[PDB]
Amino acid sequence: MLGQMMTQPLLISSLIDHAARYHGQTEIVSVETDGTVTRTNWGEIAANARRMGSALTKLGLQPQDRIGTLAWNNRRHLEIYYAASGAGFVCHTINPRLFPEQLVYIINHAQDRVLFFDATFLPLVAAIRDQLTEVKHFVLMGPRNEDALQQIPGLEFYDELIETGDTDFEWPVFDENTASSLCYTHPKGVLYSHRSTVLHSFASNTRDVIGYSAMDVVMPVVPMFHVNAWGSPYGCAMSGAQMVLPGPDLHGEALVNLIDTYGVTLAMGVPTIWQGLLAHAAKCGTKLESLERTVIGGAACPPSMIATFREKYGVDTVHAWGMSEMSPLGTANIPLAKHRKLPIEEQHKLRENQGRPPFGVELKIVDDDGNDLPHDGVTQGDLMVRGHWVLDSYFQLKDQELLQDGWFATGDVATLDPDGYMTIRDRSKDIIKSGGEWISSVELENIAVAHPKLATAAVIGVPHPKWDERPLLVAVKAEGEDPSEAELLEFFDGKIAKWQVPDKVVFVDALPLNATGAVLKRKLRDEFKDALT
Amino acid sequence: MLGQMMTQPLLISSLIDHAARYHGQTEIVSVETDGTVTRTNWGEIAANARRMGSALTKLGLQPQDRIGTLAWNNRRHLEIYYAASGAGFVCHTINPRLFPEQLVYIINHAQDRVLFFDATFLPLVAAIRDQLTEVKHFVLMGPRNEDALQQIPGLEFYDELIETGDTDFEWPVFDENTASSLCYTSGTTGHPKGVLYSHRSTVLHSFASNTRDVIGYSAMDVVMPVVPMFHVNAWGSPYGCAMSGAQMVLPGPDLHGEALVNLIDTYGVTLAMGVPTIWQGLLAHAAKCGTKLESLERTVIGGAACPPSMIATFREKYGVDTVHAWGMSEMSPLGTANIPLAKHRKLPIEEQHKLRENQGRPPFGVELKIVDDDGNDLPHDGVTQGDLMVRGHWVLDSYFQLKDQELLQDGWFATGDVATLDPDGYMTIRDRSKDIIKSGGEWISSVELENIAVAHPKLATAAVIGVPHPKWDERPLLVAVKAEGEDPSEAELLEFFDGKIAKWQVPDKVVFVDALPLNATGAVLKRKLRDEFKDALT
Ligand SMILES: Nc1ncnc2c1ncn2[C@@H]1O[C@H](COP(=O)(O)O)[C@@H](O)[C@H]1O
Repeated sequence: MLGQMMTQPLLISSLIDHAARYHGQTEIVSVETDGTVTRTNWGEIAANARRMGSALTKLGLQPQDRIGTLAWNNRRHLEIYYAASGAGFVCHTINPRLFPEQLVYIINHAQDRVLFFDATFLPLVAAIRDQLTEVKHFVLMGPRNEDALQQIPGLEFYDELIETGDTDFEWPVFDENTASSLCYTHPKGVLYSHRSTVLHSFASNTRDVIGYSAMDVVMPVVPMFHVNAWGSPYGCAMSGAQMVLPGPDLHGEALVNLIDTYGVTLAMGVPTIWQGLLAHAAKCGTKLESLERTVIGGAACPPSMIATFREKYGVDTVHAWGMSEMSPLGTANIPLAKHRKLPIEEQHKLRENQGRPPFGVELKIVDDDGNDLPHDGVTQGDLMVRGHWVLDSYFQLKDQELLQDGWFATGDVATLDPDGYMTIRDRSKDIIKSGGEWISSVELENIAVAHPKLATAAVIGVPHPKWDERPLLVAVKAEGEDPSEAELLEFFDGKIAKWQVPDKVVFVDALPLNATGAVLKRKLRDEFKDALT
Repeated sequence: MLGQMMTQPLLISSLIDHAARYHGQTEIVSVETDGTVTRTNWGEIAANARRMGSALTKLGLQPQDRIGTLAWNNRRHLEIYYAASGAGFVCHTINPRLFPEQLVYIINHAQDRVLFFDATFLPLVAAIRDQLTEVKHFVLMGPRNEDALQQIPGLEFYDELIETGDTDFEWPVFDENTASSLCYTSGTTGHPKGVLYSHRSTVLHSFASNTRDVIGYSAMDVVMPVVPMFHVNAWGSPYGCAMSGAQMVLPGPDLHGEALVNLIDTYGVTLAMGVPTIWQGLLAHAAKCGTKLESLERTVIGGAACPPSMIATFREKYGVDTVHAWGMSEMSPLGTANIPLAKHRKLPIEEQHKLRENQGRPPFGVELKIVDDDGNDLPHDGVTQGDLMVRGHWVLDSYFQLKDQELLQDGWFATGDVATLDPDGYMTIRDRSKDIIKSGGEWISSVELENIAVAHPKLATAAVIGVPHPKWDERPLLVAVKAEGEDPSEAELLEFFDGKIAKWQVPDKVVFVDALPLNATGAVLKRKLRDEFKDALT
């Protein structure tokens, strides 16, 4: 027996419709590539999103055709977010800082039919254009420009295209599991749905995760070009938050000036960009008066950075962790009631880890055989996740058997405590599990390659009858040199604990490579099965 | 082309499973009928709920059979919420303040197969038991009691039945649109009707309730729902608090003001929720004893219009923020919540306060509009009033055992409330259309008049109703309860209206009573007051 409630699909277009209906005049600020500042609002963004969705539809594209972007955080990237998905196409955010052959691989693999790009990337797109055989439309996110058209015949222009859209366009309806958007980690594509997008927004919009309010002025410096700017374009629409979109000017002085000029209350960024922001802030003496809180994810937030925001500015720092495969958010560091009964300096220390998971995601750690390990906060194992916005399989790789008993392995080794707080410790593929302590193979490689007589080297875990696993140095002699095993091993002395030094050295002509370039440490392990027995 | 994400149903059992995994030791305080207090936590509630779901499945119940309850807010009621819905049955909370004859109708219409009930209602259940012929199991929410077994032969006992449950029971997996729970709502006209929620609608409502500008239950909070778990599932809080791992104080049978003040001060409540009448006795007792209610941060006040003077007392005297909220049994309940917008910060302080007085604005997932008598759209200009319509992910489509009818108008549900809507989406209740007063050819808000009167320091509370008059059809009558030490005159009460409302709308007469009649959910029984005073002006 079914309930008797109204049932509507969870569609991304409903998010932008709500913001225009109940927060239409709420301000959005957009830093453009030409140095102007657009002052728009949820209502104009919605009408342009509808118009561009009609315009895209009139090009004859098929449902769920991919629409690529190479774009900063600005109003036109935000209109594309909702135009593409709302009209039934797939919004494919591309990282414009990748190498040219990486972009050619990604754009051709996703089969983008349209490529929107900001003017910063004109020369990059013009350079790779010849290799983009499946793109039917290149669209500069600005007005007609005679120089640009010279660089890319026959470029089209956003500000003309959008005028082809009907003013009365209606969003189509479809299954909420319809593919909505795409993001690549050879890089692998994660294909989101409307359902997963909206549930992730819901979760991220709860008070104890991030939680956007109508009273906030939110500045996402995390890029809309990768993992959905942590869901902020969607969460801010559900709540009618004001937004400051920083465009291409991300150096400390510009970001500080945004915060003080528009009164940013909530800022979202990664550690390296914040280091620049805090540097300019210390110099000019600003109090960052409106700032209340900051979300820092994508790389481990440094404890001293948290302390600076707290002690200098009275700003709470939310360390958050995630990945393209989790839409991205998996965990966020927000305290529990009992923590207030601890000494204050221990309360501070509790904020350093990657955080606790919200409803809709589940975490666990497993041993090398895949069996559960205790969540005691000290035992380490391979981190596994599942939930409403965790992927099931990678794009165009459905036949590939990714999940392990319904769980996605993240690649990290981690600890989990009884409350679910997660600490990233290492990467599963990098660990050599020797008896008394685990060894990082990349740390030993970095020592080995610095030797004047080695072209390159690899370090692999190999079996040992007494220690389980021990490191073996697979070295390639540098041109014209004959170093001995003895001296190469002696080069580690004083650079690492002596019990971590590889047990033996083997020489080879070259290392087994991937078309990707990197080493296939798998055949190394097979070929040197009995090196230490 | 579909996405390639994990696709799981949204389940009520996922809420308790998340609380148990990641908030297992977070404490829940439970005031019991036996006169003691239980200190428990989400982990225990969850393990008990698992065992009870197993025990109920072992009885042979079929999927979506109705499980009935007649119970206070306490740990066993919370365990039942998750035990029944998690196991795939319909959790049917029943209001024990209804007449015995109404309970017979409701329980037989819903065909409950199990009736859980608290000890307070043992005589009630025993008096009507022979008319509950489809209930197969009567379960005292307690341990074996011989006296009770005498009153109800074949009575069973919650603390024995739970021991029949398997320790390793796994919740069934099923479509998220499966029916989950059932609440009956009456008034006018005729027999009460059933609202049949789903797991999907419940989880979606929970997400929305947990955003910052609605309620937003936090792991730091100590939540006390005075609203009953049989009144639209205590406004969702048992689901929203599980999602967030909030601490809870569950008040049991004692809901008078002195009991509530003591709960807040003893267990450090930070967020409390109930209808206006519940807060009158709380504020009254608190003023007498001198407490500062130090731990209290916020309240959620809804179910009837919150008096503007109640908001200002919480703000001025305790530094407590009142969130005025509106909703319905048919809306799971939440419709609107009053939290500011960014542009309100720059207004003068007194106009900021005034904007907190209306019923609030809607979160994502629900939509509001007003229509005229012919059913066509009216402007959302904040002045034009009309019939309020709603729709969304947690709005009813049709009533239980009544899916035949064309209830909706153009896909919208008619609330029965008369309201204005402003361009920012703030809703203001004018009246229930069954209560609105028509005098001399123009409508009068009884809600507006009575909450003007409530503000006078010499009245503890008041209500306004329409009564016949030979010239004007209806005229407003003020029914007033004098404050504890006070003796206001009739004339000084009607003068308090001067310049707050048009002169022709001021009540013509004041009658005093020692208490207002209240219905089974703490709101004023204005129909009884209209019958009792039908002649006050003739
Ligand atoms: N904040 C409020 N102000 C005025 N009336 C309210 C408010 N909240 C709920 N109501 C009334 O309560 C009705 C729902 O009643 P019930 O289903 O019994 O809880 C609504 O349709 C309104 O008439």
